[PDB]
Amino acid sequence: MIQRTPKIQVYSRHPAENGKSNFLNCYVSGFHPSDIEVDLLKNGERIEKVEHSDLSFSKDWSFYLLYYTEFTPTEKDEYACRVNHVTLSQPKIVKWDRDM
Amino acid sequence: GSHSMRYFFTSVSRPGRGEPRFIAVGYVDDTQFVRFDSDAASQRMEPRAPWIEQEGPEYWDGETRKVKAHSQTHRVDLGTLRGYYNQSEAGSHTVQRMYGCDVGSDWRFLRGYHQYAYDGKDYIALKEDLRSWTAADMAAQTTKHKWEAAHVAEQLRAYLEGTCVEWLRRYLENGKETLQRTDAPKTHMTHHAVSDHEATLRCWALSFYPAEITLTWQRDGEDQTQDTELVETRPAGDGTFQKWVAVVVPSGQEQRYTCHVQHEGLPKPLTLRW
Amino acid sequence: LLFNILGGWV
Repeated sequence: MIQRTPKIQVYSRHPAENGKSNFLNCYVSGFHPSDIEVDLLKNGERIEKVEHSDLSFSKDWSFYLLYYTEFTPTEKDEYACRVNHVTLSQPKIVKWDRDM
Repeated sequence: GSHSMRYFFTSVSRPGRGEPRFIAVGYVDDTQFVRFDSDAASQRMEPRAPWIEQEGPEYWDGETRKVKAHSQTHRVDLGTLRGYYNQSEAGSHTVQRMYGCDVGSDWRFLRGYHQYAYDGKDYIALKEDLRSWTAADMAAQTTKHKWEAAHVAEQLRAYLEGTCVEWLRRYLENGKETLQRTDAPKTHMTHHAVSDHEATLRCWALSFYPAEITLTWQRDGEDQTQDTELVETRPAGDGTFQKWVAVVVPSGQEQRYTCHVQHEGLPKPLTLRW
Repeated sequence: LLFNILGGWV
């Protein structure tokens, strides 16, 4: 069984400005098999309302999904994406570094 | 620019509870326009773009009909393939199928493709000229004979060279506001020094469509693509795309490193500096 | 438009 580790990107739909509604994306790709758990985190807690794209896949057969949710970026609030998958022995959390 | 139509199919066996999970999605270029999910309640092909929602019931009956049959086929392949490799029925296994067509700027047929994968690796593919199959291993080789005997390649070729191309043009026309747009990247730069003797320059491309792009750093105008750090083009989640490239640069020398941007939506390629 | 797949089992 060839299995592939997901690469994870957390970013916001537009350039973020404290105070105004927006959308936060967790884009996971390059993974195999397809079962994957994605939680978007607000201050270490898990947001209840989160939709995803329709499972699809790249030229190399590895899958990719987009998990997104509107949020309002204050200046203090911490945002991250947590992903577990069969190739990850330990959940991976990637932090939303706005000023990347 | 050039265009394409692609169908992507995935079927995942569930060892213990019957029916496989099956997800089918159709794309024109980077824009998803139809979907089927065997877990959803409608059990029909559903629209995902406005310019497909005008197609009548004949379309939706046909598209549900043919997407059901794709489902049933993969569901029987799952069992077959398990036999071919002699796997137990306790594991979960995946078949994926991808096919479609490409046209040029004059919407003229450029090429067809149709490939099939088992557990995330090539199983069997239609060759470039669309008359012959390439088989990954012994199992595929037996599938090659089946499909040669059923003239599957002949059916696909007629599909890919006519039907596929013809409906792509219809889609391209019906949805021309959106499918035929170019949005230029709104670009920009951000600077950052880790300590205070080397610096990281990130060059951003945002809100662009279509998704193809070139984002590169050059040294002294000479192409330096090894000390660079790029990400894959991601979806902004609204139908446009994002990408950035970054370089490490010894503080005080940035002026001979510039950003190079090409994209369909720009009248001329952009350059950047800090 | 999907391919009209008929008896295309592996």
